Amino acid sequence: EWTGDYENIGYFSHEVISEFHVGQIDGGAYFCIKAVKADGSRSTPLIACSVSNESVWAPSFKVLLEQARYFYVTEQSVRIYYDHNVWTNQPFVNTFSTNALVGLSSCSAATDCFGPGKP
Amino acid sequence: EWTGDYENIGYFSHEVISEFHVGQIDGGAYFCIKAVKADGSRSTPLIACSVSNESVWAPSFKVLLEQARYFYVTEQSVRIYYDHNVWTNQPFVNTFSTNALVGLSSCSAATDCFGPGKP
Amino acid sequence: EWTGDYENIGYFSHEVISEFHVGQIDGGAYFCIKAVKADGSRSTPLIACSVSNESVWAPSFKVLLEQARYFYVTEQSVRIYYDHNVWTNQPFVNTFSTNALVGLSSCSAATDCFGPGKP
Amino acid sequence: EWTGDYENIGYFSHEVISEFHVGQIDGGAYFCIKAVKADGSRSTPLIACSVSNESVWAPSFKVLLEQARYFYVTEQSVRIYYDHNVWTNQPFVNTFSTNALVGLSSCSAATDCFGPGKP
Amino acid sequence: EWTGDYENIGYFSHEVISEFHVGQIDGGAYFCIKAVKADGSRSTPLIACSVSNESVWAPSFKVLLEQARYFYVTEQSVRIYYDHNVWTNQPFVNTFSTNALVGLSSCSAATDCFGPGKP
Amino acid sequence: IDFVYRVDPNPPDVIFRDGFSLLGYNRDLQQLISGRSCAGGSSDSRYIVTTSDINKTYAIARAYYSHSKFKGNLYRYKIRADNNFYSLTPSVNYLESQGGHFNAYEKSMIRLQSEYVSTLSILPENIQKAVALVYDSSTGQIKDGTSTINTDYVSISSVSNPGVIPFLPEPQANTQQRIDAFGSLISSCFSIYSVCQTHRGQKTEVYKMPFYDARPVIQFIISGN
Repeated sequence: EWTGDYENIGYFSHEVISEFHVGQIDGGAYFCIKAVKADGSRSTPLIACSVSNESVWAPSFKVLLEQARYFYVTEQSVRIYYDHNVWTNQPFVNTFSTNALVGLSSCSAATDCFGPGKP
Repeated sequence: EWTGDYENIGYFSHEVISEFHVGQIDGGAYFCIKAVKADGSRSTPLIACSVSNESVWAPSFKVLLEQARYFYVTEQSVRIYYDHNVWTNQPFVNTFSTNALVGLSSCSAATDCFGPGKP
Repeated sequence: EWTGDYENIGYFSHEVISEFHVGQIDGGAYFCIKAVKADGSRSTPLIACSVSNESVWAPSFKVLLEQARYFYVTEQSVRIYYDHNVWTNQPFVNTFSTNALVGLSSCSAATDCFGPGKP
Repeated sequence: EWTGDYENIGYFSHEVISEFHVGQIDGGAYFCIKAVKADGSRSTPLIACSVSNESVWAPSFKVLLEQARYFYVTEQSVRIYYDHNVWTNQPFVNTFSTNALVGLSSCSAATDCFGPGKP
Repeated sequence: EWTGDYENIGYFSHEVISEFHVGQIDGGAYFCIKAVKADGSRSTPLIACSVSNESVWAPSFKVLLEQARYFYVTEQSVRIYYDHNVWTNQPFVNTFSTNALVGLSSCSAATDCFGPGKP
Repeated sequence: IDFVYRVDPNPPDVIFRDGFSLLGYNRDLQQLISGRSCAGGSSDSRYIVTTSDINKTYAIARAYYSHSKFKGNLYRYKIRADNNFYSLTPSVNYLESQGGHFNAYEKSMIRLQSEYVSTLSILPENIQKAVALVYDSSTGQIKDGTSTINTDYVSISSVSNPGVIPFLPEPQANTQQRIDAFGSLISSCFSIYSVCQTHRGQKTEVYKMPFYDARPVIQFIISGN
């Protein structure tokens, strides 16, 4: 399992991080993202959360937190990866999404982004 | 225990972090945020303090700390989640309210404040 | 060990961190601040050190270090809470006062300073 | 091991970090940077990665990550050191590189680069 | 052992950090800085390094980095402290100097530097 | 919100005769915080930027007096805010409403720099206080010297307009640029040479400033550093 697995780990191309949530879930801390389309197109917002003590995406929680804050202070176009069907806490899945934040790119063009993608 | 529990946790929306105290209590660092409504002013200022090594919300201390600083240096209308009636040290209470700090969700104007909410 | 013990520890309000020293004493990192009044009124400055392995204020070192930097980078009004007889190293007490940085509260305008205060 | 070992650790000078990426490969997290020469003469960009738990250069992960973030936000012309033939994960090498980020030395002029260099 | 034991640790006042450097030597992630006089009358620069895993000034690394980085992003006259003849690695002491960064004051030009000068 | 304070190294007999005026025609708002129209770039601002708090004036004085190359004096000038005095907050969100891109780096320096911008030459009729800022060799802290006071002030007691800046051009999308702050995170519109300082032929030849990039520093303070 890796951030670049195009079959399992999907991405959402050029997006900008609009909102940012931090909180405490059972056991530990967590944060959530509400990235929307950078160009302003109508798309379903990519709500992706990372929990400091849940799933296999816990060891990369601190790096992802700092880099999400960096790409939130700088409203860059970012290719946000996310593992789907990760969170099982039902109240967590009602207010947020099962998408688990696993990677956060730095799209600087309109045709390609840094990081792995589907061939 | 969860930030968006909406039963034990209350929240105040559209409240910019105005003042930021930092200190040490009983052997652990702590930080309190005083926030007032960003759009004009109403009600009473909300004082919410997070103490490390104390309360069940200790693990989310640092994650909130560097986030509150972010919401302090970058004045942002945020949605502050607090756990009322958690602090018992009366000298601590007569200065800062009983509220803790459990969530800090960025919000954009009066439209779609991020983070968990109530029906 | 609260930074609200007006009987044991004092505080200087509406100061600004003018000069910032960092270093290592006795095998542990430390930082000292030179806080002067945000005017020309005061004559002698306030020297408020903080060591990361000495005395009861060590746990709040890293938390204060980031806050003091914010008040050094942004030379803004701040309430500095200090003790009186913490440091015993003779060269250290010669260079820097026995004061220990125990708290740091942002002072908004000149009407009040957040945090504990003598009534 | 050292970034100044020019016999094995190569480098490219005057390359502004153009693209950033963060994720996790296997257990620990990783971050990759794409750098193009600020002069624009070079065509093939440099792609330097760093994994927090895989390479020999793991202990320098967080510090190099912070330095990369600062050189990325400021867009300084920075000399970049990299080790060759480090990654063995085929999905990883075919996506970014076989290069490990090992040193981020700043360059304050068009002909003044600090840090180790070939004699 | 203290930054200010002027019989052992030397210092240079009103020096601007010219160029930064980060890397990794042995198991620690050293960082080096090149400093020149703010006035511009100096002839040779001073190279100061703070290897993370070695020398008695190792615990100060994490506080001497973020401070120096600041004194790099804002070119500001500071008083840099250094312990001569600390490093042993010959390739390290040919490319860089043999003195270790131990402390970083903050000068207001003229002759006012906050630290243990004692000339 | 009123009586904004501006630092200029000129004796009162010059400023109270030939006051602050526009140094150019760039009326855009994004480049004002970025310091592109203020002594760091094109330097053609249509706005004169003044602080509403006394503390930032001492910050400016300490920043300028602590480089060993600022040969000269300094003076805090009190200006009565007129209708042509707009706070920087209720002119950014509006630009953000129509499609502006004011990121956290730009948004974090209006709170730091209590900026009030005048879209008109600051005539001498608005200046009231001229307090000399002396850098005494003892204790090295800025002290208020002689306070020049004259009857040029006109009692209107007007307040700074809290609306949007009229005729403000279309907001610039994206363009994550330099912010150019000097001293201790002071936006480089408060620098002397961000004003129209040409009264005589060789009037004021002081060293301009070294401007650094502020947004790495804002990243330094907001992050765990």
